[PDB]
Amino acid sequence: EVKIVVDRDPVKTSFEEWARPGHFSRTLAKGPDTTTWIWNLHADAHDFDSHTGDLEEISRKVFSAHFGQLSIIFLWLSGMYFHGARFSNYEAWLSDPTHIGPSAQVVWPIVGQEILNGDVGGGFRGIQITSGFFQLWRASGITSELQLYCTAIGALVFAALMLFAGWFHYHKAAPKLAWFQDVESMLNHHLAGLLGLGSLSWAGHQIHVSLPINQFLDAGVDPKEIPLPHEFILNRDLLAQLYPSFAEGATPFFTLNWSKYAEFLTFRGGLDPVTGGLWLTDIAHHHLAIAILFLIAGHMYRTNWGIGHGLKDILEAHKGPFTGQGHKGLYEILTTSWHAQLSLNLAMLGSTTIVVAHHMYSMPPYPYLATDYGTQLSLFTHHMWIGGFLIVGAAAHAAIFMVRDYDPTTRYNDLLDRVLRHRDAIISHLNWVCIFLGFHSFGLYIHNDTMSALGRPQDMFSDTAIQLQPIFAQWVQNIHATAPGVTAPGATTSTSLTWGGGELVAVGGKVALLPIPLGTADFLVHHIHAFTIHVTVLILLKGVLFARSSRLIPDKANLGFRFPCDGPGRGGTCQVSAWDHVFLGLFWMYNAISVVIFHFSWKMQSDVWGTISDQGVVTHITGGNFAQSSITINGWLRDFLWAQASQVIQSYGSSLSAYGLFFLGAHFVWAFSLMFLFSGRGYWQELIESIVWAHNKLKVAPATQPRALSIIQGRAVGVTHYLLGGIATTWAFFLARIIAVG
Amino acid sequence: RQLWFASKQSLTYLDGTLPGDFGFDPLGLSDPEGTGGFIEPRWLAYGEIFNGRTAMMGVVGMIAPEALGKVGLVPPETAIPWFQAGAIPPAGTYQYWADPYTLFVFEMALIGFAEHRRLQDWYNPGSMGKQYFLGLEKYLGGSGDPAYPGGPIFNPLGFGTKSEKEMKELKLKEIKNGRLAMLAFLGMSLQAIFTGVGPFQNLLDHLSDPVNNNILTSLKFH
Amino acid sequence: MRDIKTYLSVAPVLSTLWFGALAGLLIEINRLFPDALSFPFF
Amino acid sequence: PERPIWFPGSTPPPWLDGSLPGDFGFDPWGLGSDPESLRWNVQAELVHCRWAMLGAAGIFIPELLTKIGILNTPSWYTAGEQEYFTDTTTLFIVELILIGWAEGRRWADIIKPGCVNTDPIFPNNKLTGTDVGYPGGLWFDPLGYGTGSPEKLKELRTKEIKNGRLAMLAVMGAWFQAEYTGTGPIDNLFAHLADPGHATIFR
Ligand code: CLA
Ligand SMILES: CC(/C=C/C=C(C)/C=C/[C@@]12O[C@]1(C)C[C@@H](O)CC2(C)C)=C\C=C\C=C(C)\C=C\C=C(C)\C=C\[C@@]12O[C@]1(C)C[C@@H](O)CC2(C)C
Ligand SMILES: CC1=C[C@H](O)CC(C)(C)[C@H]1/C=C/C(C)=C/C=C/C(C)=C/C=C/C=C(C)/C=C/C=C(C)/C=C/C1=C(C)C[C@H](O)CC1(C)C
Ligand SMILES: CC1=C(C/C=C(\C)CCC[C@H](C)CCC[C@H](C)CCCC(C)C)C(=O)c2ccccc2C1=O
Ligand code: SF4
Repeated sequence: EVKIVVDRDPVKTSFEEWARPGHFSRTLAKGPDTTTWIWNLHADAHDFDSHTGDLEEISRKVFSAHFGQLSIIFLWLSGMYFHGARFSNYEAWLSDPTHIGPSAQVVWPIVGQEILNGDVGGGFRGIQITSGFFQLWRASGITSELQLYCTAIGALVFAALMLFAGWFHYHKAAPKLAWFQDVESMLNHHLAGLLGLGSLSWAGHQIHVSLPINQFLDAGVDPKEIPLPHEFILNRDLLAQLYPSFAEGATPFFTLNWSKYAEFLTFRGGLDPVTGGLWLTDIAHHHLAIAILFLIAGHMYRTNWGIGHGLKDILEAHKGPFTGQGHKGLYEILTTSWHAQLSLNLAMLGSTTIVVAHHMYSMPPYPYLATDYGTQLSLFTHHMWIGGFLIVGAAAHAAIFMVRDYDPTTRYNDLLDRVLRHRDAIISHLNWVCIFLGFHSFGLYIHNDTMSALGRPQDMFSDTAIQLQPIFAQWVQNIHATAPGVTAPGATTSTSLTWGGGELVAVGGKVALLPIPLGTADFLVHHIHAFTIHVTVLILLKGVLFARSSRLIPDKANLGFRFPCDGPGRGGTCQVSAWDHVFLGLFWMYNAISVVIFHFSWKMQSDVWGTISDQGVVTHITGGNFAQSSITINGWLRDFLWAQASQVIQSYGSSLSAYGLFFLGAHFVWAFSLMFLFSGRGYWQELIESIVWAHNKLKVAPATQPRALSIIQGRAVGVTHYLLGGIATTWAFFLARIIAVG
Repeated sequence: RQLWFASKQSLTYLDGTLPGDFGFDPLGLSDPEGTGGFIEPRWLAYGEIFNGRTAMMGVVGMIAPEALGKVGLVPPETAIPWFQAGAIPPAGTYQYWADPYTLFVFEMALIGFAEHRRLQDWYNPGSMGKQYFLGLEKYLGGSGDPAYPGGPIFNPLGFGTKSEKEMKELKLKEIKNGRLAMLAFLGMSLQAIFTGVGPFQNLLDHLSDPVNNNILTSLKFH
Repeated sequence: MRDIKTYLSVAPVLSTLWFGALAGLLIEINRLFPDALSFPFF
Repeated sequence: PERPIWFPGSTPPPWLDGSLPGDFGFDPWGLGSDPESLRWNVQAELVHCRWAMLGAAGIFIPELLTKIGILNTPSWYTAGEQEYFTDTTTLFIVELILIGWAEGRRWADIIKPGCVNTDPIFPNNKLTGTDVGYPGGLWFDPLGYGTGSPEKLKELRTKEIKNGRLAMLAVMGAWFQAEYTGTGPIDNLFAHLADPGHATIFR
């Protein structure tokens, strides 16, 4: 059945191994042969799979390790709440959120660096933040420095709880294997307990605290006089003075007269004109609706009583003619291998983060988030990068599974077999498309640029010339605009304001949203994204399929997951290891994402954001030039890189100086990485030797013999810096630009 | 051996030798296959009897002071429903010889001596009658059963004088009473949230008017 | 006790302790003799 | 072995065996797990036992006697700020030298027992103590009182540590009380005597 059998004191808490570096691995433990040793110490620190050969210990280590990862997050949260309480103009920000920048960092004045303390207003100074906590603390009705302090302590305590918990469950009472593999109950609790009861509890706090309090601040009152949140929960008559449905108590909920709670549980849609965010009634309803759906879904898989499904039997009924044995056997290979689960989870959590970034800019959920141009740009950019990386990780661990855990004599699967057998078709067809999109997406930009350069602006691809109208997006925009009429009679308005119809929402002389048009200039760039996404898929997919064998090397599996090459024979076999396919994917992931966050930044400044006249005419930040200048490659140079880098470049001598330095500093690191990617090891090894000789002359030759980095480390350092230089350069480019213009 | 809502798992280990047994256990807890901490069938039994005993004096104090305020010679000042005695300030309080939070720490220290020593005898039988404790060591060794230490300080006259059946009969009475009190205290609470007029009053509300039946009403007030 | 001291003697732990002390020292000197473009004692 | 333990019924650590005066088997973290650190730490606890004993005498006795009207001593808390016959700095400097002399020689005895006990000037002034940390001699035992049988010194030394531990808590008592209460230690005693159940940390 399903029970809790654990062990007692597997590994004794002691400090011995803390003074025996490289104890975990048998190879590393003998000592530092050369400096190659101190690099292999960290490269194999967390690879629990290579230390031991059984699933039980690997499990207990990953289970306890997560507790550490969970603990750090709490400590990270604790600082953010603490800092917002002791070093912020939050309470001032609650008075005029429209035109006082959120600041929650203050620097010590040592070497003149107090120039960084910007005049964010509100009688305060400091680094203007952009993570947008302030809109999060207002949407939860905090309205006090004291309440930000107590949660900071509460957040800190849990960190000690988690960190303690990690210790307890690896040294004192560690679970057994049978505990881990019972994945029906695993899903059963997470769906009902974590996901389900998480929302319902939160839908609680919104009903009794965030809603009635924020309804005071939105109504307009000084924060200091809002009765404390435990007054409503005690004095039930106060909730009556706003929400008369709270007189009858919770009995309508029990008599199915649910249309009595219509005051604070609605289906409005749209955005709030006062605060530019969603209607907290909808949000209040939303988590409640989600709560029920998850909770019921929790009760599906059989755990201990008669009722419930069997995850094994579900996978063993779907087998088709084209597919053969179908999903039989996938239960094992998804249960006796952590690298399978980590690869599968990474892709979904990777994808979801992206969808988060597409929704949070079009349905602004927190109050006074819409007119916070510094926040919108950062939050959209941040989760794109997070979403991009995690997807690449799903390729690496899927590739690792093919090399280490896959075995067609015991863990045999049929679908994963058929997929292997026709892999030549899969890559070649994906190869042709990546070429097709390559010619018809970039080429149109090149042809546009050539014709424009020759004085033929009537042969370019644009709205004023040969036209390419996205109709399919223009059609679906139409449908969502008229959905409130027929196909969703409950809704008062559309689910957003970017649908091809409606009206803008103005908050304090700053546009929240308005219908986003889709002309030709948008059609091209959407087919750029379809191109770089496909190419990135090609590299990672090729790595996963060919991680065990190919027509070049027939025994690549025997060489492991990350090996440099197989020598210069057969024409040259540099970079055939699956690790080097993900190594290549990173650049395209860095390429796909970068154009997306360029596309978002220009489209919103040119077509959406911007001030609004008192009369009613709207003037966007860049004057609406995206629809004409974004179709020529030179256009992306003049009017985006050259014209929107002005603020970062001349940011010297004012609080935005720290961005001016990072802008340069990130170039230096980017250009630095090239030394590792372009060159090779055998040159650096020899130059090291001559340097080593001079130290022999003066007797200062070390005993950990100097060595050059290993082949796959020269690449690993090469890509890491390149990514760090590329991402940070955009970081300093964006924040300094948007903070100055809005 | 009367069984109530038994289960195949339950009757593999609930042998009935433990007093208060009725073979009721559908959540895998007392299962002896899985024993880390706090899931030992002894410890759970140890926590079962203690919680009951705390309930057996917790319940009576949860209805004594107001009901004794119904006729008794208690001056009405210290005759109050239990939740307004001072435990829950938002329900009310009363000014005792102290001011609160000094009563707490005093209480937590006095409890600390009895509690921790009460814990050690579970870890190390007979240990608490070895180191010097101002005399009294002759008793604090216990009889070897942590839940039933015995001794002239704990079992002064001595019942269960000599009869295991009686003791088994007695301990059966001790748990079923314990279960009765735990549920009862859970009654005095959930009544308070909904009724909000005090425990013993809420029995009169159903006495003078059985048609009250606050279930159907479900009005909430402090 | 011996094992704790040995661990505290491994290279990375000394580095942060050593450099941290060095950072504190330089910051203090710049707090007391700021701008310091020349060495005007002799 | 069967000596009283801080936590009765617990198993004391092996390196604590009751030999040393004041060994109630208390070392949860094992700071004295290895013999050498124990040896040094024994000294550390010993001297800390003597300083606070004077400090407890230094704080409580004058504040007591000034609370009643017999004298004029101010608060120990602001005792440093007071201006005496010269600047504080030089007196501290003078304190640096002279203490460094004893804290120098004491240091030599610690690292090398028995190599410091003879007077550098008048060599017939040799000190009599044999145990590290117990100098003996006519300067520090004007009548002996340390040269006795065991089970008496062990009693006496335990009467020296057990008081010292009582001091170190008390002076840190006078420390934190002066910070979050506004008055001297004796007031914190009396205001706790008028309403013991009300006037505490919880104001
Ligand atoms: C600016 C630099 C650059 C360019 C142009 C390319 C171009 C290409 N790379 Mg690539 N790559 C680069 C940098 C670049 N890479 C870097 C730095 C890396 C390291 C990370 C990689 C890593 C990499 C990998 C790993 C892969 C590619 C792939 C591809 C090809 C897919 C795109 C395609 O088919 O479009 C078609 C070609 C173009 C759009 C180029 C412009 C052509 C224009 C439209 C017209 C050209 C003139 C015309 C022919 C007239 C001829 C004139 C006559 C006189 C001759 C393409 C050839 C993928 C591939 O080949 O598989 C599909 C692939 O798997 N590259
Ligand atoms: C409390 C203290 C040290 C306490 C140490 C503790 C608890 C450690 C406990 C543990 O390690 C063990 C035991 C075992 C581990 O396994 C467990 C833990 C728990 C980790 C030192 C105080 C030590 C206190 C001292 C030394 C006090 C000295 C007083 C002095 C010097 C005099 C000061 C004055 O001169 C001024 C300043 C001003 C004048 O006006 C007034 C006077 C008073 C005259
Ligand atoms: C068995 C099983 C098995 C399966 O498998 C599953 C399931 C079924 C789930 C399970 C079940 C379980 C259960 C039911 C349990 C319960 C318990 C309880 C209730 C306890 C209480 C318990 C309770 C208790 C102790 C209580 C106590 C109390 C007290 C002291 C009181 C006190 C007081 C008073 C007087 C007055 C003042 O002024 C206040 C106060 C202070 C407040
Ligand atoms: C530059 C370069 C090197 C040389 C880089 C080396 C040898 C490592 C860089 C030196 C590091 C920083 C060691 C210095 C840190 C030591 C621990 C000493 C610390 C002392 C400091 C506190 C001063 C390679 O080894 C290499 C290998 C493969 C492909 C490309 C390259 C490559 O491009
Ligand atoms: S160049 Fe390097 S990677 Fe390529 S074959 Fe030679 S050794 Fe291998």
